[PDB]
Amino acid sequence: KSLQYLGSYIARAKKLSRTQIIFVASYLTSWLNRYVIEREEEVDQRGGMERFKHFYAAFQALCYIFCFRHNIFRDTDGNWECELDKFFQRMVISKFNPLKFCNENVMLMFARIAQQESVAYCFSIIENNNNERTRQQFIDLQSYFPYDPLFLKNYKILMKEYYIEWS
Amino acid sequence: PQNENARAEALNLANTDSQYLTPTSGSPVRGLIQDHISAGVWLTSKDSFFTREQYQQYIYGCIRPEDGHTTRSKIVTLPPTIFKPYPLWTGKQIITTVLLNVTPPDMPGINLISKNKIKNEYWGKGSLENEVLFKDGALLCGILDKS
Amino acid sequence: MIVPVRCFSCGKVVGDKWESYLNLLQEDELDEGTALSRLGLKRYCCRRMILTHVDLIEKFLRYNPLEKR
Amino acid sequence: EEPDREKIKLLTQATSEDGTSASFQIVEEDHTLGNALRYVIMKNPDVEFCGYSIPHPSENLLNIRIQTYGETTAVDALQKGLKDLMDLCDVVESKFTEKIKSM
Amino acid sequence: NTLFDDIFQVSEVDPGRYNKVCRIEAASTTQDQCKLTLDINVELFPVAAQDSLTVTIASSLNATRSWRPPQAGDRSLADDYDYVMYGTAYKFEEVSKDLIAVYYSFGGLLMRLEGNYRNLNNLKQENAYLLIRR
Amino acid sequence: EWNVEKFKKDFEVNISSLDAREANFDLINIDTSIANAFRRIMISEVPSVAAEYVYFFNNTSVIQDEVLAHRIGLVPLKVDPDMLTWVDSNLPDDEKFTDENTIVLSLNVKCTRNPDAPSTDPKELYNNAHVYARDLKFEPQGRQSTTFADCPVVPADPDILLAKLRPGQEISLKAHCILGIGGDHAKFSPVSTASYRLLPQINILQPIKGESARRFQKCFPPGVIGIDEGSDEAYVKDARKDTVSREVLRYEEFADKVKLGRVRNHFIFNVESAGAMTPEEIFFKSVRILKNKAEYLKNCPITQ
Ligand SMILES: [Zn+2]
Repeated sequence: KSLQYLGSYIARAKKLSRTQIIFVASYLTSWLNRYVIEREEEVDQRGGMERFKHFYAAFQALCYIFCFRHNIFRDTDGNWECELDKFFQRMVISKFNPLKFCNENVMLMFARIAQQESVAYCFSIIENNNNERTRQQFIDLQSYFPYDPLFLKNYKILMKEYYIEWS
Repeated sequence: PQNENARAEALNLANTDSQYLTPTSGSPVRGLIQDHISAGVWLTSKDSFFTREQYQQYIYGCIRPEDGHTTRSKIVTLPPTIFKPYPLWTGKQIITTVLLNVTPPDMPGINLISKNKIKNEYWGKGSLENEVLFKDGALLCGILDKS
Repeated sequence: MIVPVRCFSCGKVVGDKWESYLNLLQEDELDEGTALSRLGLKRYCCRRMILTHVDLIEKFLRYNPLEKR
Repeated sequence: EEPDREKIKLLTQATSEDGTSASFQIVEEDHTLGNALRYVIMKNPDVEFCGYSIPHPSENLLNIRIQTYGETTAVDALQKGLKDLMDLCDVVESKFTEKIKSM
Repeated sequence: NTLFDDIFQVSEVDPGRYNKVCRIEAASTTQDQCKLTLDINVELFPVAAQDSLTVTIASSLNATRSWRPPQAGDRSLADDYDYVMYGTAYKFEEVSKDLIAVYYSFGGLLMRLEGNYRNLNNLKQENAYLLIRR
Repeated sequence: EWNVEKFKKDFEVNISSLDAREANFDLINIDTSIANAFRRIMISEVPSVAAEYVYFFNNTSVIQDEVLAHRIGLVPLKVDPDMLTWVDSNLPDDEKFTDENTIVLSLNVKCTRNPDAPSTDPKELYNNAHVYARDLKFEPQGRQSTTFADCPVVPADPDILLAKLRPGQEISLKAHCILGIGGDHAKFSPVSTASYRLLPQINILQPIKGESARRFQKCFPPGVIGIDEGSDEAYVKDARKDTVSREVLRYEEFADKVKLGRVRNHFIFNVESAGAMTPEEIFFKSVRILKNKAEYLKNCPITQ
């Protein structure tokens, strides 16, 4: 929940610096510089992906930034901060198949964004999940977002600026 | 019962499985009683010739990995006892299968010599269906009874 | 009490063939082996029911308090 | 728009990773289609194991278990059987309509 | 491969309280100190008295992992011989010298050979077939 | 491999005797688990109309409340299904029974003292003494009149006695038809008995010519064995005519000359009917319930 709480703090807060959002990706993506060495080797051991519900918890939140923060990290020279259009290519085409263990709605939005700006081309592997596929604790927390657009119309007077709108 | 010092006792001390032998003279008190005992001398009889589709069905009807009875996490079958005309299984080979599949794989098979209450002459010319002989976890000879 | 409506085993309708059954006995002097048979009862589950039926409703109807005497 | 996702309920704790040994638990069933499907699954030569079970006859339960040899998951052998349980009723009706109309 | 091969001569076909299984008894024509005491499913394979068997015990067909029922196009050692079982030898015994008399349990169908040179090539392997031609 | 289009070349149907209450038809070369499943539907899963709900207004008679409530429910009401829809009884009475699920019946019978002259019969001594079940009157509720102009509700067996009444007693109740199936209650059975039996096969072993042929008739039902002489010593005319008696396996002279046993692939389905529907169409309400019991598995998401 805290890796889900952290994911929606960053993409729903307006007064944080653009060098402070890379500070998340200085450690959250660096957390994926640690799973790539250590625990990419238990999958060939006879075991499913039910043990890695901690791992796909935070991996949702990094794609939850990517579904929102897209027009922030341009430069003039046509690059991205630590190759943003190359990091989500590597950790999806691995031998973990995150397309099934991420939600469809969060992959409906990971696909249209990675088609316009040419980030990922996992579309034919999104299509390859009908012949590839207890359970309730992995669908709700891939849909519970702690900073939802609030039903209360009155408290948003105090939070018109410090809470981000859709776009 | 109402707390956890007692729920462990009802699972470890005074449960049914530890009360298999009587504490009087060590005789057993569990066991099938009327239906299956006289039923079992028909499946273990020599004329039991199951076909292919029945053989898994009598196995799967008593063994379910879904409810979690097995140890191997997959129901394994044996080769039939007739090959060339029409492949038929045998009921002694069913008791061979249900000893294969609820017993742990780390230990090897069973070996047992035992008698019956059926005297040998009831089956014809002096055949040996009184001597119930288990070897390597198989019902190789003998019919299963109250004994 | 009265004739049962369906047979207790098969599921064929029985109750319309009880007062239509005594009119093969009080009149034609038939035996039950033809009297049950001429109606249509031909399974013995539904042929030990019209034969056997006690019909004690008549001994109840003599006890009516909704009538003078 | 409504899926009834409670009929073909696939238990997973007795399921192979590759899907060649699947595990169901079918409600609104008993020996009705339990043995009508078990006959038709076992005609598929790829199927290695198919029994249907009932844990307790009181409620509606039908644990069936397909296991295959290779190159076909057990759910892909289920849906051949339910395709060949329907096509039987194509045969039976047009060989029983063709005899009522033939007298 | 083949462990044993002979031709026997049926004398007794005991019906004996069964509807399908008859305890056959026979002895050979080639050798004389060798016999048979075999249960066969006489429903599938009718055996009367005064006949000629061919009791050939093989060790496999011509390691394979899984027994699967036959596909269309293979070739087996069981192709030519009309009735094939499977069983283990569960007891070895010798009556005297060159009168060694083995046992078997062909699935719950007891067999008893007896002889002198079969000590060479009948181990108590858990995979040992049985075959009959003609 | 077993093709299902080889199954069509090994599936024949011999309809023997087709009547509007029973049909006796054959199923050649089908399985004891497919042909059971047809028989498994025709008792239970076929829909048939009866009455669960008996609203008494007035009844003072001898046959009490729940008993005559019971015996109305056992009446096969000649109501064709697919002209009602299914109730949805998860909500209370205000919209539970509609004008489209429920057919509504009423009973009004009053018995009086009829003066008549002579041991005296009860039909002439009283006016309306015996509550026959042709006294059930269809109340057309709602719009059940623009389309019931050729299918009015009549009970299928009208002469069912329901109660016997004495003067003073009356029965006033209101009955509600419910569309049901024969797993819940027996009273929704669409059949008398839809059972099959299986074709026996009698094999002579030794030729039984002469005196062994003439005494061989009396072991069997008659229209089965045909014996003439030494030539035409015996044969079987039709074993379908022969129920399984096994009288011949009492005789010691014949206990080794013959073989009795079924042909395992010739199902003689003889489906009768209670009266609600024809047997030769409730069998079509089992060749199309099976076909629509597979689509509820097939076109359905395999959960988890
Ligand atoms: Zn009956």
